[PDB]
Formats: sequence, C-alpha cells, structure tokens
Amino acid sequence: PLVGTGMERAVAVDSGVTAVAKRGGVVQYVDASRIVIKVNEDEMYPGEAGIDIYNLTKYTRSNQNTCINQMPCVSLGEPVERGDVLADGPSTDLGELAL
Amino acid sequence: PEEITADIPNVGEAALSKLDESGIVYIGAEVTGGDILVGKVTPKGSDVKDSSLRVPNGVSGTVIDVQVFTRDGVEKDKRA
Amino acid sequence: QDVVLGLYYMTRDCVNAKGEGMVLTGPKEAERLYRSGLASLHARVKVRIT
Amino acid sequence: TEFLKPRLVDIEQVSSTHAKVTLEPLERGFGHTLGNALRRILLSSMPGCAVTEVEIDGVLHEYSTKEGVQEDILEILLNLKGLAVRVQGKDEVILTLNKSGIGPVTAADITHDGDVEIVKPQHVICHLTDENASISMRIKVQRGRGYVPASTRIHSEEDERPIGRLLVDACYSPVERIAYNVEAARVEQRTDLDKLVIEMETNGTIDPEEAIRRAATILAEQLEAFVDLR
Amino acid sequence: TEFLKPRLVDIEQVSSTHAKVTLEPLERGFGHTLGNALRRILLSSMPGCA
Amino acid sequence: ATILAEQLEAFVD
Amino acid sequence: GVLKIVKVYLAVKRRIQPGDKMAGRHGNKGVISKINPIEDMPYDENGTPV
Amino acid sequence: RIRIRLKAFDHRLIDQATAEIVETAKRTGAQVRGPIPLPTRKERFTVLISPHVNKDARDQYEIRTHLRLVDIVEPTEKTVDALMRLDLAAGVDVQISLG
Amino acid sequence: GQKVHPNGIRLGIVKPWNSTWFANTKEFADNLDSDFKVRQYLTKELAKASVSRIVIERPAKSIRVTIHTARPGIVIGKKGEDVEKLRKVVADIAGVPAQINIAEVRKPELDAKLVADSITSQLERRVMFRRAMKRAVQNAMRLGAKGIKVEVSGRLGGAEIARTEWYREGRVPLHTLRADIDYNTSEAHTTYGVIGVKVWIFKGEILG
Amino acid sequence: EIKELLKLGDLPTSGQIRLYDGRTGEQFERPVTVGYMYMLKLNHLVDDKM
Repeated sequence: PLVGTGMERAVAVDSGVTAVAKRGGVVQYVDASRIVIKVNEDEMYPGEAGIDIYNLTKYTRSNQNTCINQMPCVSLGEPVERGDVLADGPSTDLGELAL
Repeated sequence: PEEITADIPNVGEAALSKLDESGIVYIGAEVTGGDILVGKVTPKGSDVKDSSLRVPNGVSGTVIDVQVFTRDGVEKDKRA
Repeated sequence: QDVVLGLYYMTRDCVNAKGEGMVLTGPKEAERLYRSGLASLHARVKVRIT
Repeated sequence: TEFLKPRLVDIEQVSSTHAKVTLEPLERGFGHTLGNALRRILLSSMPGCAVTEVEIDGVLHEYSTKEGVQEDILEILLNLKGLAVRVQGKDEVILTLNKSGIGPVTAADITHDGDVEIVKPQHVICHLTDENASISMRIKVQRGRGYVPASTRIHSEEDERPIGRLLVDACYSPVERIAYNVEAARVEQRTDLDKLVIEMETNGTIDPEEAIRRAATILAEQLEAFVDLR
Repeated sequence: TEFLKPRLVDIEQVSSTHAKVTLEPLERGFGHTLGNALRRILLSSMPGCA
Repeated sequence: ATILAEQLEAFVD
Repeated sequence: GVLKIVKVYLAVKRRIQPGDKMAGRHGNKGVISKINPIEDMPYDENGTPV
Repeated sequence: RIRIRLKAFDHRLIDQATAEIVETAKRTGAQVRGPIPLPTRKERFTVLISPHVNKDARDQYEIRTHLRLVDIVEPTEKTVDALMRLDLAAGVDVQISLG
Repeated sequence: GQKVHPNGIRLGIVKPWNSTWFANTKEFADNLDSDFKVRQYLTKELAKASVSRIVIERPAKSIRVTIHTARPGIVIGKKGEDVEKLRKVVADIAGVPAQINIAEVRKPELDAKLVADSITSQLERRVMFRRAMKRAVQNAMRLGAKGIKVEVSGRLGGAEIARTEWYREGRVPLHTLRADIDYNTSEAHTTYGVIGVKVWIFKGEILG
Repeated sequence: EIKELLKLGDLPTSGQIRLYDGRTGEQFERPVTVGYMYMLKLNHLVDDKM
C-alpha cells in the first residue's frame, strides 16, 4: 500500500503467516524446499553447531478456500538479523501487509 | 462394499479419461464441470450405478494434490 | 443521482463563456455549436424554439 | 475542394521503444479526428507476437515448485508473459532455453533460431541458485491481436495437444501507450494548418512507420464499406 | 489477422431529409471510431455554399 | 467517407 | 470406520469480471460493472489511461 | 558460396523447408542464388504379395526422394550463423557446403 | 485376397505416414528396425491404455514419438512420471535422445483401431461377438461417422467350422481415394483360436 | 504536506489533472481527480452467487 499507516509491519509479522527468522546470520538458500540460514556465532549455541532450516508452506487450502502460500523474499548469501522476515506469506510484500 | 474402479458403467469413453487404468483422477489436468475424478461405484446397488465423485457444476481447475489414507488395500497390483 | 448532475451542469449558465449572446436559428445548431467547439454548454444565447 | 494531403515528414527515435513521429500537413480541424482515430486503432488492433504455451520438463501443473530456482512457476509464467519477441517469416515458432549454473537466467540465454529476434537481452526469468540445478523449457510463440485468455483458449484450440503444456495468457498487442498532439504547423504561406505529433510507446518489436501504415490501411478498408456501398 | 467487413443493412428513410443508417457488425471499439470520425468531418469540414 | 479516404490515401499499402 | 478416503484438491483461478465486488479501505463498496478496453479509458495528456 | 542440398520424401514439406531457408538467408545476407530443383530419385521396388505362391501377384512400391539445390553467393557474418539456431522441419535432410 | 489395404492406397493423398523421417540407404533399415522395436515396446506397455497410433519422427539424431491415445491420464499417470519413464526406455531402444508427446484422441468410438481393440477384448472375455459388433457399429453411428463397417472372422462362438460375419452401417466407399477411411485390424486370441477383427470407419470425403 | 509532496513530484498542486476522453478524443471540462487508491477484492465473487 502506497498510502499506509506503518502498522502494516506489526500485523504482518505478529500474525504468523510470514517466516520470521529465529536466529540471525547469513544464508545457504537451497530454498526450492527450504530456506537454509547459517547462524552468526554470537547467537549460536556452543554445542548443536546448527543452521536453521525454514519450511515454506506452498500452495494449500485456507479456511475460506483462498490460497495460503509463502515465497522467499531474501536472495542467496544475504545477511538477515533476528526478528527479520524471510518468506512473505499470503497478502504480504517484503514484510508489509498487502491486502 | 462400493468400488474404486475406472470400469465405469452405461457412460462410455467419457469416464476413463482424466484417470489411470485402476481408477481415480491422474493429477494436474484442466478439469471443469461434469468430469470424473474418482471412479467410486458398486455392483448390485444390470444393477450398477454412478456415485463416482465428479467435479461440481460450473467450476474448473487443476488437481494440485491427491491424498489417500484409504481402507488398507487401495493398490491395484502395486502403486501403493 | 448521476443524471440530475448531468442535467444541472447542462442547463445552467455563466456570465461569460464561448458564444456569449450570439443568436441561433434552432436547437439543432445549438448542439452543432457545442460539438464543433465554438460555444460552451452553458452560454446565454437567444435561440428560436418552436 | 481546396484540401491537401499529409505525409510522414520526420520520424525521430528517442529510444528503441519510446519514439515519436510527425504528420504534415493536416487540414483545419482534422488533427483531433485523425489523432483519436489512429489512437483507437493503434491501441486496439495491432499484430504482435507473444508467449502462448510454456513446456518445462519434470513439471506436473503450474502451481508446483522446482529444484534450484527462485521464482516459483507462476512467477516464471508471469515473467514469460512479459516477453517481447519479433519473428519475421513464420507465424508460429518454438524457442528453447537451456541453462545450468548459479546465477540469473536472462532472456539472452535462449538458443535463438535465425528468424526470431529477442529484443530484451536483460529480461530476467529465473534465478538459478543450485549449481546442480537445470531448467529446460520450450516456449511456443504464436501471433495475433487483442487479448485471448486461457479460459477461452481451453476449448478453442483444435489441434489436439498432449497433456503437460502449461497455458499462458496471450497479450498480443505490442502498443502500450500512445499520445497525439495538434500543434501549429510552420507552413510558409498558410497559417491555418496543423501537424500531428503522435508519441508512441511500443514493445520494441514493432516498427512505428509500419504500425502507422497498418493502422491507416485498417481505417481505409473499414471506411470502404461507407464509400462503395451507399 | 483478418478484419470483419460489415454490410449496410438499412436505410430507414423517414423523410426526404432524414435517414438512419443501421450498420452491423464491427470489431469491438470500432463503431465509435467510424462514428466519431464521420461526425467531426460532417460537422466542421464538409464543403458547401450558403 | 471519401473525404477521409482521400485524406488518408497517402501512406497506405 | 471410514474405508475409502480419497481427497482431491482442485485450484480454480478466478480473474475478475462484471459482477465481482471491490472496495477501498474507507467504506466505498462497489460492484465492478463494465470491464472497458484500454482505448475507451480517460487518458491524461501524458498518455496513460486511468 | 554456400551450396545447400535439401533432400526429402514429401515434396510439399521439402518446398516448405526451401522457402524457410530462403527467408533465413535473405533477411541477414544478400543475393540468395535460388531454389533450383534437381532430378527426383524414384527408387522402385517389386515384391511378391502372396505368403507362399503366386508369382504374377505383385505390389510395386517406390520412394520419391526429391532434391532442392539452394545456393548462397555472399556468406556474411550474420547469415551463415543464423542457420545454427534455425533447424528445419523433420523428415528433411539438409546438406550445407561452403565452397 | 481381393482387397487393397485402405490406409496403404491413400498415403499419398488423404492419409499421412506414421514413421516420418528421411534417411539414406545406409541408415534406413536400421531406423526401420528401431521403429519396429519402439512401437512393439509401446504396444506391450500401453495395452490397458487405449492407444490408437504411434507416430515416430526423428530429426537431428533425436527421436520424437507421438502417442495418440484415448485416455492420456493412464499413459501420463502422475504429471510427468510415467511419460518420463517411457522416454528413457524409448531412448535405450533407439540409442538416441528420446522425446515423447501424447495426443489426446477425441471420440474413441470413431477411431477404428481403438474400436477393433475393444471388440477383441470383448471377444476375449466371452461375450456374444454379434452383440459386440452391433455395439461397435451403433456407437460410431451415434458419434457422427458418415459410415462404419466391421468384420469378424473365424471360430465364432467356438464353432468347429470357421466363418466370417460383418456389419455395415451408413456408407463406406473404399474405391473412392479421397474418402477418409480409417481402417484398422485386431486379433482375439480366444480359447478356440484367433478371431480377426477388421473395421473401416468413414469420416467423410476430403476436397482439395 | 500533501501539496508540498505534490510539488516535489512534478504534479499539479490541486491534485486534479485535465483528462481527455478515449471515445471522443476531446477534453473533459473542469479538471478531474486522478490518483492512486489502494483497492481490495473482497471474497464475494460473482460466480459463487450466480
């Protein structure tokens, strides 16, 4: 929305339709099946070496017969922070809210 | 019991089409209204009928997914 | 609603427009002067109506 | 009858796509008539080639996803619907796009034939991320006019085609934006003449003097029904 | 890429100075092209004396 | 109609 | 209990057509009436249709 | 000069091919020689049609191999290469030969 | 052995060829052999799928197969799973890159070969041959065939003395070259012996 | 601030542009409002109601 109120970000994040990054870092981006995020060392546990693999929910039925679909909005080899969005859900555009 | 077979009756070479040789819609396709998705008809119900779940009137579409956790036996000789 | 706005804009007047105070031999050339681009839709004018 | 006739005097190309054209000389009052008529015809009825059927290997429907790419298959079909092709001889051709390796898939990677010309060598289609990923699509480019969509072209197609060919909507018209202006002509003895400055914006595939010639022939052959019969 | 030529189907001659040229069928958005072009020419360009 | 056709008679095929 | 359990997921793609309902964010409801061509739209002097 | 030898069983198909080739040539280069028809090979065959015996019983088949000689007098940069991507219809064996 | 083959007499005019390629005397026999192989394989595979016409077409050291079938769904299976499988085997058979296309046969009652196959099947599963023949004829007529003939021959009803019976309906001109006469044949390998089924389907005359 | 932002872009300050008509090619009198409204498609579709 060109004329929004800025509350689009909070609604599109806080409703869990986008794949908000749990731990920050870079990316490996296999993504055809899942976003693969390499974690920066400060947010990374000593054991469990660990890289976060996000499941994208592709074309499926909503409760009102609409289509809930997630699409990755980050490229390969691109830094992301904790709390940042990675996959845009239905009616979202780069973490905003596009009804 | 009722049966999942393509060998759909009375109706001719307008049943066996968007399906496999063992019955059920073959996935994808440009299905509309009046098509056949899952051949599902019984004998004794010259006394056969057509309960085969078809496509509702007025809708089109593409079969995106087929789920089957059916009565332990759905298989033909081997897809299962 | 739309049609009364179209009429209220059509049958009105302004104190100066294209073709103020010219004289017209009928309503047919009134519409011909409006379409060709020589008068305005609201411009006061002596016409000859029957 | 003291009328005149116009000619295309100067045809300037501002770019490869956006290009103006003059018309000189027009009679008094004719400028908006010819400009609006050529606008309506040049926006409705021009022939241009576009993508119609896309055939990707190892695909079931257009709502799936593929190995090694960014855009999903609906995104690929939209980015292929925006393509701008210019064939010369045939009216129905089949291209080929084959590419592996990490990096974006431009439109300049299509293995062209001799009589097809892809006029946008920076049109992006895919973003291949895996180096073990490949993509081999076979596009089909028809030629028509207007807008013919997938629903109507679901039964209209006579040539029984096999199943697995994704149907893309056909945006055939290569004209996107056209504006005309009626200036004052610089005639050395007449002051009551005008010029028509048509400012086209094409798809890059159509030649503007050819487009104006075709629109003029369309208008003349439409008016022949008024001329000959009554 | 072939266009629809029409047939002039009717001249309902109401009086000697009246006509109604029913005309069909044209391509979508061509009736307005032909009609507006003929109307502007007949209004402001047709030769004659008075 | 013939006025407009003779006006457009220049750049046709 | 249930024996033969076959679920098939169609996906219609509906475009827009005379009769759908659109609305802004302010309460301006609307049933989209005519789907005009590009040519008949009101274009500004830059050339872009609305 | 590029001599081009089109060979096919269907004559119409061959003709179509030839035209296409000419078109390909003519846009890029200049002075295409022309589509010269050489003699057709009518390779005939007689066979006995009975399974066992009846010698006067026979079918006489033939395969009409048509030849089209297209020549290109000036090979430019653009022209010769244009044929690489420009494959012709199936069932038409082409045979280009420069010089 | 009176009659000329209806397809064979019309290949130059109204009927086209199935194998559609050029080759010199060197590679021609081999090509033919390959075609025979692939076709045979296809028949074996897609028996349950109603397949009418395999059209082979090989340009540039790569084989393009085109399978005309009444039900693509059973030949394709899941979208690009069965077709793909078929392809590699085809390639192997040939020794070149393979490409399978699948044409959908509109009106399988009007396709002659398919009808013949159906009849054969019926015969195999011990129906009254005559009733089957009638069905074949009737159906075609209903569908809009200008005419149809079917013929069945030998050990009919397991009878010791073999005979032939045939049903015609509408017009089926065979001497007329411009007539689109879809002819084809099949064989029912019954318990008593083989029963050969011929069927002619006249779509209509072509004008050129 | 809307007017000042419309002055940063090269647009007219009133928010209103003169618009021509695609049918007749001639200017609408009294300039009209053109802008970008964020319009939504509600799920009351007409081929679920017919």
